[PDB]
Amino acid sequence: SILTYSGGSCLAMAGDGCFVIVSDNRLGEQLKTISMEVPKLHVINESIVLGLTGLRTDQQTFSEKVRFRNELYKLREEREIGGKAFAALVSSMLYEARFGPWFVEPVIASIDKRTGEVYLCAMDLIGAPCEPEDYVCAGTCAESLHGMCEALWRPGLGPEELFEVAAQAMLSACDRDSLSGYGAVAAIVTRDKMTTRLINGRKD
Amino acid sequence: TTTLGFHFDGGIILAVDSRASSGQYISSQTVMKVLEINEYLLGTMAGGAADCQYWERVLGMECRLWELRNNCRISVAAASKILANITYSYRNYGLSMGTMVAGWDQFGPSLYYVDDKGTRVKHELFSVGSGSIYAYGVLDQGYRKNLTVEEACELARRSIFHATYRDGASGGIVTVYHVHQGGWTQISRDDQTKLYDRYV
Amino acid sequence: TTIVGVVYKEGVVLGADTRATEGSIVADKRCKKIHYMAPNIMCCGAGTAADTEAVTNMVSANLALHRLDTGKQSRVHEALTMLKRHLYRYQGHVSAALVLGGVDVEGPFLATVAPHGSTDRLPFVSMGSGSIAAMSALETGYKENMTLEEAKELVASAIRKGIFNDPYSGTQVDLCVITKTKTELLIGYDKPNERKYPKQEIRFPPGTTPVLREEIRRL
Amino acid sequence: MASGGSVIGVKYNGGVLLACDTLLSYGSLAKWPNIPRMKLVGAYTVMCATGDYADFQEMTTMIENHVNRQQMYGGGALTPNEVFCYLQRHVYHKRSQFEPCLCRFVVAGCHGGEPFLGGVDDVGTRWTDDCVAAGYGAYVALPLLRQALEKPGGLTREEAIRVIKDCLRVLFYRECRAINKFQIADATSDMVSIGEPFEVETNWEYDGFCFEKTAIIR
Amino acid sequence: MSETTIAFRCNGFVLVAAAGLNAFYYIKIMDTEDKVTQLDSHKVVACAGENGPRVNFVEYIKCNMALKRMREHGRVIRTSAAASFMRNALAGALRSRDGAYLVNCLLAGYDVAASSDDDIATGPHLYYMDYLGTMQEVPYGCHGYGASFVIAMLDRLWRPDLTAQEAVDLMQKCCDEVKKRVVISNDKFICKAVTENGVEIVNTVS
Amino acid sequence: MSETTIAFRCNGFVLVAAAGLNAFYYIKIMDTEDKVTQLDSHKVVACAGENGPRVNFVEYIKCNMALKRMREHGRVIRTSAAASFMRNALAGALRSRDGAYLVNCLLAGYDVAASSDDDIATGPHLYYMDYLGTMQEVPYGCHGYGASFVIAMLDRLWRPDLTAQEAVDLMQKCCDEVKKRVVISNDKFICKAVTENGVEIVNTVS
Amino acid sequence: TTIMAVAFKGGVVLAADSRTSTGTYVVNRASNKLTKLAEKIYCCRSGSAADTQALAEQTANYLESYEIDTSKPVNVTTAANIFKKLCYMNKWNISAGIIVAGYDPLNGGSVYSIPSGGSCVKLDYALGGSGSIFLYSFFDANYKTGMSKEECVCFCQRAVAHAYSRDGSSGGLIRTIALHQGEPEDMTIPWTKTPYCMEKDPKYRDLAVQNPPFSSSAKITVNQSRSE
Amino acid sequence: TTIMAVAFKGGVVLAADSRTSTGTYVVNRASNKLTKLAEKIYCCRSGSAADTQALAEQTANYLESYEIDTSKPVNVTTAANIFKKLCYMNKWNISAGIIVAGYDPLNGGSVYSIPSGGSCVKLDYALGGSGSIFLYSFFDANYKTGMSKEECVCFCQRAVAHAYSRDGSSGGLIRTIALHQGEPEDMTIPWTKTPYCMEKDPKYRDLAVQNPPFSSSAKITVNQSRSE
Amino acid sequence: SYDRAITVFSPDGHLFQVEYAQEAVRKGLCAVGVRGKDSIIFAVEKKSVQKLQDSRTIRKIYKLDEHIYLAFAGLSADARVLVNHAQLECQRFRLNYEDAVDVDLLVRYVAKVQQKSTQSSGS
Amino acid sequence: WSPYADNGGTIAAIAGKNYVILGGDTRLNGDFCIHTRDDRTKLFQLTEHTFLASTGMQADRLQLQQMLKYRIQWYQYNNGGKLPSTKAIAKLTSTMLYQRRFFPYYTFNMVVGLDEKGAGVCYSYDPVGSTEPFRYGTSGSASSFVEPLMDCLLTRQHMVELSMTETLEMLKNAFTGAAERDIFTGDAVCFHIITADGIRSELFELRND
Repeated sequence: SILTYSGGSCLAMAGDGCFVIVSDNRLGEQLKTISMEVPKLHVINESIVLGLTGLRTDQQTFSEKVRFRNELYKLREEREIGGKAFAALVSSMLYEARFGPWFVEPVIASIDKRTGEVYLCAMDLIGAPCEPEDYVCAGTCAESLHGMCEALWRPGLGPEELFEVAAQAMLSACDRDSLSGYGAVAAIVTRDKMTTRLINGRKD
Repeated sequence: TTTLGFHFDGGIILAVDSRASSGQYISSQTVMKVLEINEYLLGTMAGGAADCQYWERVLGMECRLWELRNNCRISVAAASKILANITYSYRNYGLSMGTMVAGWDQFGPSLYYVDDKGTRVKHELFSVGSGSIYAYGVLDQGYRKNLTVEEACELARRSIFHATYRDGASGGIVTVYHVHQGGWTQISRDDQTKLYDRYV
Repeated sequence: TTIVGVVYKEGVVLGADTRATEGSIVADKRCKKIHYMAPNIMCCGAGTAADTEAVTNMVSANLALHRLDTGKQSRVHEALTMLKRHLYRYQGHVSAALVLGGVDVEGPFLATVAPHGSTDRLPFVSMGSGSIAAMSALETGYKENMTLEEAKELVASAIRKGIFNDPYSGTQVDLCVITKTKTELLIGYDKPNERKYPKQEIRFPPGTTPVLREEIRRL
Repeated sequence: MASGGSVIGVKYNGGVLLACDTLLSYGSLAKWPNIPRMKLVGAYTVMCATGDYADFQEMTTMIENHVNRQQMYGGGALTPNEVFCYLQRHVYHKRSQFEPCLCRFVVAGCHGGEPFLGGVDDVGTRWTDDCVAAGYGAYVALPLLRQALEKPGGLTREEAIRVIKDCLRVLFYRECRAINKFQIADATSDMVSIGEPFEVETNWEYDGFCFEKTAIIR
Repeated sequence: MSETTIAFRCNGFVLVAAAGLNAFYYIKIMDTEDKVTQLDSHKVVACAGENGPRVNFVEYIKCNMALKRMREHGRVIRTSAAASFMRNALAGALRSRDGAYLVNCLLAGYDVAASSDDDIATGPHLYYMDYLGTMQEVPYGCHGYGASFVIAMLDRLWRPDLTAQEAVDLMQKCCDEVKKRVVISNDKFICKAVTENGVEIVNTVS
Repeated sequence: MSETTIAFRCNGFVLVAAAGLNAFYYIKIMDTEDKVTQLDSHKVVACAGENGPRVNFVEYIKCNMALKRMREHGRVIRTSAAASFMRNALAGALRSRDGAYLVNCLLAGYDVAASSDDDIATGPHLYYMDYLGTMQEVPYGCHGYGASFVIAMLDRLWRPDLTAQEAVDLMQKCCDEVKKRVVISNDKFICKAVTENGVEIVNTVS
Repeated sequence: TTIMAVAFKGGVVLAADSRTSTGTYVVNRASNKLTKLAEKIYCCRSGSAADTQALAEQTANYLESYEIDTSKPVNVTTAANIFKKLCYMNKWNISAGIIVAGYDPLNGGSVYSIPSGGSCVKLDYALGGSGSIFLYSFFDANYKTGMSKEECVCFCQRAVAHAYSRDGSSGGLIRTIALHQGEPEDMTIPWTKTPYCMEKDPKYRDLAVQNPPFSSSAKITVNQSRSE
Repeated sequence: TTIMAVAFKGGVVLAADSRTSTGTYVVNRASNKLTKLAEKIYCCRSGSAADTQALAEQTANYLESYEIDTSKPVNVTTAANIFKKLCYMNKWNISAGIIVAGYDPLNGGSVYSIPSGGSCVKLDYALGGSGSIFLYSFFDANYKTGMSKEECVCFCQRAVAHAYSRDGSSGGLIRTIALHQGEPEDMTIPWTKTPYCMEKDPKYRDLAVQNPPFSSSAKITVNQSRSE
Repeated sequence: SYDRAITVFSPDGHLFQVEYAQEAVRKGLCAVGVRGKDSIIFAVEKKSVQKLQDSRTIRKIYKLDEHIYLAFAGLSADARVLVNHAQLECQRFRLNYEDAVDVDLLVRYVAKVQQKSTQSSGS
Repeated sequence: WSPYADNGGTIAAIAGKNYVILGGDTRLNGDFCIHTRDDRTKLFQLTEHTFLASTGMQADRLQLQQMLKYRIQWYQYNNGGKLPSTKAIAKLTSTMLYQRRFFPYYTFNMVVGLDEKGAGVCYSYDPVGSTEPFRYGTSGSASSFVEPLMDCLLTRQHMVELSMTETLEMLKNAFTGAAERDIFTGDAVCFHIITADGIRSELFELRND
């Protein structure tokens, strides 16, 4: 499969006026490992983080299109885009390419700066949104991420407990996956601050 | 999978990893990929796990009957032959195997490679499996005949380690065995992540 | 998916289950499958979610211009027709399947639209993977000039057949009720699968995960 | 390739009902509308199947003969549970030779005041339960019988008949290769009996089915 | 993967090397094709793959860079921009009618301050690319069947502070390992170095 | 055809040579496998192809010849009978269940009078064979991808009256041409000579 | 599907079953396969419902335009030709078998068959759909020219019912419409008043003797009804 | 092929067309598809002629042996079971649809259908071959129980003729045979005395108006017969 | 096919077929073996010197492999069969195990061929 | 027509110093349907200390269970009435699966039991019989999420002894989460706790949808 060629996984969870998003650091060509220092997270503005997985040429190209449109948005509109409009926009671009797709699967995580309400979205490769309240994930160890989060996640959590949940998840899931791994990077976002952490993991 | 072996002045080293990977999902990190056939011969296992374990167990049953019938230990030449002839006869039946056989009989250390088609080759240095293409890189720089036992165990450990670091389907614990005149000896097991910190 | 619709004496009831799946895993337990088309027309969707979303949105936008232009209320037939033209053009590549229901000056209207572009106006319909199970509740239980309450009980029972017998459908019933004068969404009308064993809480004391490196940024 | 459609069955307090229609098809052709598809096997047991009628005939012959011979040569009367077990072994064996029995069986019976009902599919899968079905029965009927059995303390004979008929009516409405003509067998008091064919009442007269409302072009 | 290429970056240079071989099926046509193409005064690219995609591709890069330098008074473009340009063209071709360039590249540059106003971090950069448009900065990288052997040696022996002489020895050993273990014959390597003073051929590496 | 073999017959000998290489896909496992197998005191066979068919095949020839020599008081079999035996087995396997031996062979013998009663023409004979069971006496012959290059050189340079020294030079040049022009690496050759006094390795030919 | 049209003196009758199916499962049991093209021209649709709905809609759009221009009622042959051309231009992309029939003052009642491939044939009756292959012999044996409107409605209802009793892919209601110089007359017959089914036909009442009891005689009598 | 058998009180009638074809071309126009299995048991063969000739020959060989052993005439059910088993054991290797019918003193006239796949069904009438799908409705509409021998021969002849007039793969003679307590009666009707064909049926005499002349009116009248 | 039981016990634990086989050995010409330090010597008696017998006489000491000889006494034709089986066995072993068969191994193969002929119906 | 069907569902086991706990769900799935919510064929007892647990195709697990049940009866008859230990049955089972190399059982199996020292063990197999002895194991539809969770809670490799009760609660939690997310796993779980004393069993409800 083509969505698994390059490797990688991403996960985002919500808490109470916070989220965490994590990605692994591996880039590959099927089983051959090219780099161990490629995190898949992109910061859009103070409020929005983008995760992309799938084929790396299309992650690289589709994030450059997102960046381009965002810059023009900011000059026309003289403001930052909100999490929900950014996701609707992303969706529109994936579906523009409905009969010849970008092989990416995005994970968007955001927070309304005013109301402190957290918006999560994940998309299939033609832009169908899946917007639950607990978590989202994508990439080569998404099956194994589901059950980690169903058993560790709980409503209400604050930044530091949400960070442990979300790091134990990513590590235990990457460790049963041959195409994602080499530890992780996590962004933790509140209305007030954005913390980043590089987490240690296995060297296989 | 990664396995290597080579022959030097003090005997033979075998080293392996312990991961079993469908291709995406990792089923185990604790496979024992060296097979103690008996107490003077070792196999290694690469390719299909069920195939290698059934046929080396069969091999071990023939090495034992030989020794009941003849009152003496079978040679490494003949052991590898029994196994090459089984693989040869199954050539058309889809087995998947890449084995080393190693022993120290009366003519000294012998290392063979034997595969699912019936190949059987004797030589002084081999590496088998998906990560072989990285192990040979490190192993060809460091290998020579007059290594000490400690230097040779380090060379093999560092070689498997470098394969686990770069190959998706190799990983886990690195195990090194030494085949000497007296039989064989498991020398070490070290998790490859703990080795990362030793070598950085 | 299990979507259902019925006509009753003064309007339409649409129903849906709420599980969305990727593969054989539940991605979202409480997804919303009943979509706005106009003040007096809603749509439930099955098929490929992206396609069902794109076409409904598009026709809902085009119906809105048409109401600003005409200054009249949207007709259910107009929606049905814009839907079918679009799906016909794409030869089922756009694989949306829809139950459409509304009420306009000519009374209640309920129809299905398949992905190749065929339509069928009928007094009761089902679609999606649990369509068969659902449809067996509807044929035993529909009658003419049902009251609102009977209609709601029939739609919910039809969705629950899907929920418990089709593996791709699950969680709860959402209804939508449409009448000459209002549209009323009813998320979680029926929740037949609540928790039993309250979850074991598993805790990680902060500082459980080893961090190599940290950076902070004040907003 | 005479083939039978749906079969359904349900347990009630005191016994079990099996039902099907009397039709063999060939593809879309309704070829024989007057075939009795249910077969009595021994003293306590009755079977039916969806699928290839030739494979059903062959398999029930083989079974009925084992059962009758065993009884006649001093080895007693096989029970539903035993018949069922033997069936599943033979289905499985044939699958294992790549010469399958292309049928799906439903088996019913009553021995020791305990009613049996179970299913066997063409690769050898078997299960017992309070309601079993084959064909479009599994998609159309089971949701109704299962809803019916939710009531606590189980079903009376009459409530089991009513719900069997509602399922029949839906099959007749939504299953292409069917007809409005059905039989019911009833296992109870350690014996099976097969009823005469009957028909169910259907509805066709809703206002939403009229010509003007279903017209594609006004 | 019949043509191995190799590159690594050290504190004050990049070494690049590529196998000379040009083949027609099993026949060796020649073993001295230079595949390490200079793009500008402080850039090279080693491409792997067929003559035709490979030449057409690097000629298109060269001409577009040359056109960017006169429409800009001869100002040297940064290595990271040349890589971004290369990447967009590999990616574009991949969704085009005529289809992808089947070339795999290693781009090596040394960035040097345009003017005094220029705040640029001055030094060597290496970029791995693939025919799909994957692109990644790296401290070393390779393509072709010899790639795995060399990558592991370099994981084992490469450090950032190698002197120019040690890094030639290491480049030499990586070429020998390719010869020893790859069945396709990569018998002769051409190796160039990219430094603050520009591109220069390394003669002792064969 | 990854393994080239070569042979030619001159007035009082046959030279045979075969490439040492054993490979697993693109990886060189070793380059010193002797593939020129001695069958008896005045016979050799160079086989080309996979280890497994190749070993099983020549072991079966050896054992059946050995069994023919004790059921006959150690009398040496003629080269043309060994070839006829080899041919019948290649041909037989080709119509068998398990299918053909995928080996290509060159059989070289020097025939020497059994007794005084024996009228046999005494000298060297070479036979080409293929995995199908084709068999043909020849003054020189080859198998593998290097075969065409060498066949033409020998059409150009081979004569019957070469001295042992000239024929080693010619064998050496044929091995160099294979190295120069075949992309698969046949880097090391083992070469043996079959004479009136028996089989002997030729060390200067590498 | 089973569709048909029949000419009588002064008009036509069109008839159809009411079933839409996915092969094995009925998705609509009350379709309307008699589609209006102009006041007195209808078609009977068979094949893909998506295709024949789109071509009928398109044919109707063209004829309404033409009638406004001309200011006259449109003749059947015009309907038939417009449709035919649509069916011919798209022959590789659709599955459609059509019958156009109608009344017009110039040529009276007329019937055109337009089968797959897009030919167009002008007949006294036409059959179509999967269920048609059961009615050729029916019509050969039982149909007559000279029938009145009432004979022809009744005959069509009885043909459809014969077809749909044996065709797995037809069933449900029987709809008809009669077109002539007067007002269009439509009729729908529910399955419970069908003039023929095998379920009610007395020669299929008694069951085949497939399941005789274990007996001491080769004589065959009755199906075993109760356990021994 | 069109084959059929019908029970009457006291006996059966078997009927068949006479054509053997390669698809498009008739290789034999006078086959005999009514094959004898014992004095009063016959079968009607459809499908591969090679297969059904070999299975009938084999079934006949077995029954003659059995009748010598038993010393009794053989019952129809025995013929039917022997054949059925041959048709079931070889189902993947043949193309055969068979009807066995016969008279015997114990059970009178009986008819078994043995279609492809090797089932065996005991009926009051059976249809088979490609031409069968045109006769279901015929029989549903026109067949009755209680018919005498003479009514049943005549009815069979008329059914076969209806079938073969519409089935490209049937045609030629109509052969029948009547089996009862008396002597076997065979009959062959030539195509020139067939009780039905479309060539002689008056509702198909006048030709469809596909080729009207170039005219100044949309009115349709007659086919153009002569150049202008 | 002939399957009679030939070698059977009789009333005191005697297998007569085996005894009479050993009688046949006692009538056969004498053979001797003698093991030195590093040489084995096989010596056999030949029938009787004749003018007519061929000077190049047939050998009654057979080679089984490059390093193993056999001499016998008894029915010379039976022995030729036995020597055949043993030559096959040595070559079979090279083919299955690459190494050359040990004498002690080859002896157990032969001895078991003799034992089986004392228990195999038909023979 | 394939000879293969996957009837779905999940099993899981955990060992500790003198007990093993074994769980399997009770749904039997068809094609887009459910045959029943109360199948108990996934777990099969072989001796009083040894269980077989299987997922995949149910008809295959029923055959394998019978072939094992008669090899085990034969061992007893040939061995003086004794039962083979858990280690022996596990080796027996591997041997037997390999032997259908060429037309394999579509089964993911576990042999679970006490060892000779009284401690739990679990052998997970592939379809042709490669295995090892481990402290925990899982297989089937939900196994790719149950397994990292058990890796996490029992080994704790990315962090800084349990009772029978704590272990039974962990498994109960793991099946509850599996049923929420895996659409082929549900209804109930049958749990057997194996100690030297004997075998305790306990049903446990799960989501019905």
